[PDB]
Amino acid sequence: VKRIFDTFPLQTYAAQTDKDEAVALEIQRRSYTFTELTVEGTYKLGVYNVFLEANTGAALATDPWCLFVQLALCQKNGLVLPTHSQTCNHEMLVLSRLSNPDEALPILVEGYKKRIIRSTVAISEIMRSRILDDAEQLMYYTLLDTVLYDCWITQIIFCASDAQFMELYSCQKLSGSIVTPLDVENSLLQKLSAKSLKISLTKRNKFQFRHREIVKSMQGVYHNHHNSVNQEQVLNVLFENSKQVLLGLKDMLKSDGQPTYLHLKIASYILCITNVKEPIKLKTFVENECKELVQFAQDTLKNFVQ
Amino acid sequence: QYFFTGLRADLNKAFSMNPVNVKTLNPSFSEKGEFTGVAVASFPQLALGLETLYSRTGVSYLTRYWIFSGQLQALIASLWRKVANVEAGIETTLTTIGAKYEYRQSVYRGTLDSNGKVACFLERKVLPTLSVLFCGEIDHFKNDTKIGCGLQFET
Amino acid sequence: VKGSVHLWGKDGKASLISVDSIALVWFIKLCTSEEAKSMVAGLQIVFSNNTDLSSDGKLPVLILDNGTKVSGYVNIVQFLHKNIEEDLAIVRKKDRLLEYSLLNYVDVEISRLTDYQLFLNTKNYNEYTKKLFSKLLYFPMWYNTPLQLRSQARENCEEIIGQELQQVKYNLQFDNRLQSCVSNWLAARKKLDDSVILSSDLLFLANLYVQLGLPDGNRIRSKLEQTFGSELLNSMSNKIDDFVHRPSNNLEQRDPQFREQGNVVMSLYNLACKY
Amino acid sequence: AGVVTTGTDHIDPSVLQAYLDDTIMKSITLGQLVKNADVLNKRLCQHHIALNAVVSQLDILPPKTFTAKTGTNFGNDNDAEAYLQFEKLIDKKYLKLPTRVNLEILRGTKIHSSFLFNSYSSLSPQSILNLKVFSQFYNWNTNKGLDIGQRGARLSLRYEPLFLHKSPTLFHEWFLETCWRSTKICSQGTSAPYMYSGTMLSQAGDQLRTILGHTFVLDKRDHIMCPTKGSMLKWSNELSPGKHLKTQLELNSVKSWMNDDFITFSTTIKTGYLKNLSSQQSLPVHICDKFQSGGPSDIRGFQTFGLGPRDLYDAVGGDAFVSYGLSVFSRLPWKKVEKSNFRLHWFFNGGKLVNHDNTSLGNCIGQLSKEHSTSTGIGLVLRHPMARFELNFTLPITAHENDLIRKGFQFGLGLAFL
Repeated sequence: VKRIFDTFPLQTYAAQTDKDEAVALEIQRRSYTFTELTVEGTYKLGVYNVFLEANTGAALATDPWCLFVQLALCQKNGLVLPTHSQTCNHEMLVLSRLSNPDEALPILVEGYKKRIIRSTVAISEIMRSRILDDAEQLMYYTLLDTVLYDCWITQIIFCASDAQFMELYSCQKLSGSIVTPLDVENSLLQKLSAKSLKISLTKRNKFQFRHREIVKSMQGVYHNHHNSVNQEQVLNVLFENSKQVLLGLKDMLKSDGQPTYLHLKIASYILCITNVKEPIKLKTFVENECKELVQFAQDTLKNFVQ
Repeated sequence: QYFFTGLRADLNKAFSMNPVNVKTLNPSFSEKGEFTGVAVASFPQLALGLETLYSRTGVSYLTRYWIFSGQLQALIASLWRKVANVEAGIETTLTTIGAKYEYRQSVYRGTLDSNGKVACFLERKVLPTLSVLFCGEIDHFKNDTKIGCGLQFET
Repeated sequence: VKGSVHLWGKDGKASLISVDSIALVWFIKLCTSEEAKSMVAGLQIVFSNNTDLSSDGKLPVLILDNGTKVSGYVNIVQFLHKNIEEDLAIVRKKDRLLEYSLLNYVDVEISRLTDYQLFLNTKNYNEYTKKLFSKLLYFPMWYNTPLQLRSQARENCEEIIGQELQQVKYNLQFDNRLQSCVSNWLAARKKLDDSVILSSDLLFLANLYVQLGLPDGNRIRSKLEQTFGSELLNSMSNKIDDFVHRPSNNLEQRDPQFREQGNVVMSLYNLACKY
Repeated sequence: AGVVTTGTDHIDPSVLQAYLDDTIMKSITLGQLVKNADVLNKRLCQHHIALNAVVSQLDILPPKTFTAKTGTNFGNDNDAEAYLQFEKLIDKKYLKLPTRVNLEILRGTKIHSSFLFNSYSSLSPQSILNLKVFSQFYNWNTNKGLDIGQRGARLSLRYEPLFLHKSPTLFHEWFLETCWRSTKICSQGTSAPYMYSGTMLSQAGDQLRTILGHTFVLDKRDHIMCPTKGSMLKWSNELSPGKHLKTQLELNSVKSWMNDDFITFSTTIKTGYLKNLSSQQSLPVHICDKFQSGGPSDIRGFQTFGLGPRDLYDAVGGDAFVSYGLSVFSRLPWKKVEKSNFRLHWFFNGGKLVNHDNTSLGNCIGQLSKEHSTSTGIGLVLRHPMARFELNFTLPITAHENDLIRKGFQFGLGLAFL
């Protein structure tokens, strides 16, 4: 009887090859190919969005963490940054935040049939074990990930408008000009789904644990005058701290070859500050005072372009 | 007139919104087969028997006849005394007392183990249509107030 | 500058449940230098024990004459150094970043583990810590602030830390985490001057003063001496009790007014102002 | 010879005249009147106006007015939880009509929030406006498969003629639904290639969607869950304007040949077609809008989401499908277990699920008649009026090599089986 049980598929056909053609055009719209292998040795970096850099024309990612992992992959594997004008290259995907159970996103999607997903926490621990033998560079790396990161997140959640936030942290379509009834309901996503994307951003680097009070005042309908002045004091001390980090970092840019992991983290905060089109007091400060930091972050990038 | 000093699944079943006896709290199954649940069996001039148990995601005996209980697994003994319309009762596990108040339109109860376990189950029926349920779980030593409230209206 | 530093202690000292307050009383005591009093002159240490004066719920607050509240030890110390040698020195212009980086590393990596020992370790929280909030707050709120701080530390320590085999697994990965973190701090501190006391040394030594001052503190003193020897633990502990046994002449202390006490009337008003 | 109402203050006397003049009036004195009372007897109980529906009196009993079910739950870990629901029948005074507002709310602080709202207004004896404002969260493939959340409203309208040309139940149902839908992958990286293909990472995100509907059902079966004769036909349309167009058709036919329905022979046919109306194949159709096959409530002898094309291991639906199924039931011949709803059940299912490349209806029916994924098996069923237990033992006759086979025992529970 058990012998008869093993043979009961009396025919098994070939797998199935018909594909949704509209899906495979959307993945082609969001993929950015890392230039310069088999089918399984290729990873895919999932980022938040992609901005076109004005100078080198490369397709950089819009978060200071997504751009740091992208430059650290270009250095470890000897790649070139993708071109904003898109044979089994690697890739860079524009994903949503919701392609994880963690809802935070740079991720890494390695391989095809044995496909392993490295989350944000697993990536940020991989990139932290590369500097762990130097005890001093671990100090500055913890500083840029805590003091400068908390300043940048608060300027982009609170000080910038929702048209500025969803430009940087969403894969939805940009507004442009509302001429179509499609564009009315595309504009209605960035008004409806703005606060829900802002909330998932504040769960990435334990920002919800260092700043429990200004994240609790986010998830609400009406914020009163008392929460608006407590938040104004927290943001203002996060910014005065962050001027001191940026002013002290100007002495630490002496490079002698390929850039270390701290120089790829300084250069990834400056490149996503100076992409913000609004005067959010970080772009005002970096464009005016830290002119030597803007020039350093362009010099760091142009060993990853072609 | 049976209850097991029923604090379990009667006052911790009231702290969530959820979704020969044969007792079963069978949640659901799979498309292959699973239980997710409970199965209880049992077995004269006294009230006795022998039970089983199986859970997923225990064999003992019975002796009952004021009413005293009994249970000897791989062991529980309890009692329930009748006093007026206000009641009493003690139990032990190998150790808490019972405070049943079955008086009409205000049927509540509480218990207290010789530990930091204080569980009061207030249940007020102040109108013939509506009902209130206060579920106190004041654990003083483990410092948690696991209280719950409730209401039920109908016109 | 003119303000009122609000802390967590009672009577004459900071409480052991907050290593940012013990490091801040030591900071203000150790300002004896000419230019290091200039940033402490008129600070008015108040032991208010109520968190509802803070901008973020933590209680080293510097409420400074305007509502300009700076909270936490690292933000206060960086504020006072902006408004500018034995016993507390001011770092050089060339070393303000490394000394800020060592403050931040103790605040996020080492103060996480003292937060674990003060509310997670079941021997310390039961015998010592849960009985310590009875004498800092008032009668109705003896019961929520220890459980809230215990809940905040569990989310902060679940990522590297977590029935006899269950608990001794936790004390092995804690001890691997503390030994890794103190070695990172000691190798990075040894880039500045060594014979001098900085603001980042007072926050590290206030973590040892709490972790070796708990009922489970005897294991850690044996475990730290297995890595760093006795010749450093007997050098650190001799700098700690030097700070505990210092005169309080530099503190310009105060009593909390009837706006800062955390009474039942003055915490239902501050609860009502949050909505 | 005359009709008398008794009670009937929970509504309006003039709008009840619309119900009475339809079926009870213009009824030839004893021609249709015994059934014409029985038509209104079943109509006002489904309009929620009569809880417990010569001389012909109208025994109408009002349902309720409030059913509030509030209640909180603290846990002192900041684990507060609250919930509220009430099936309030708003009084006929001050709107005009029989209306039935509902307000399920559930706020949890470590669970997602629910906001079901409904308002069933009764326009005519044969019309129901149902406005449904919702905010819900459910799991799509499995508990650790995919996390879908839906905010938005839904206007709707039923229409069931109580008098026909030819009890054949017939109704049309239009709707109009605006919905902001968030799709989240909640599968872990430990279960590594499941829900982590290139077309499941791409479906995650938010979208806003307006849809227009239609549904025509013509049910002539003598029972809706335990039938023994007669057919069915259900035709569903959807239109998200400028995005897609969806059409399902479902047939059914039940027939019996023995004395007390001892041998019951069923036959189901389903088919579908989904078009992409979206400006040269941009704007892909969402994965929760495409057709899925397999499982117990579908082609049996496969797992749920067990047929169709796949990317790595994820069933990614199809733009067109066909399905069928036979069934014989035998009514338990063990000399007295009979007259009960427990049949010995032999089935034969099958079907095909296909992405049709959006060119023509010529190539699509060429794809659907080529390599079906059939199965068979013998099992025992239970056919309650409100449920259907099924325990089969299935065998897959033919399949594809990457189907989720599940060749063994299978437990099926639901209402609709094919």
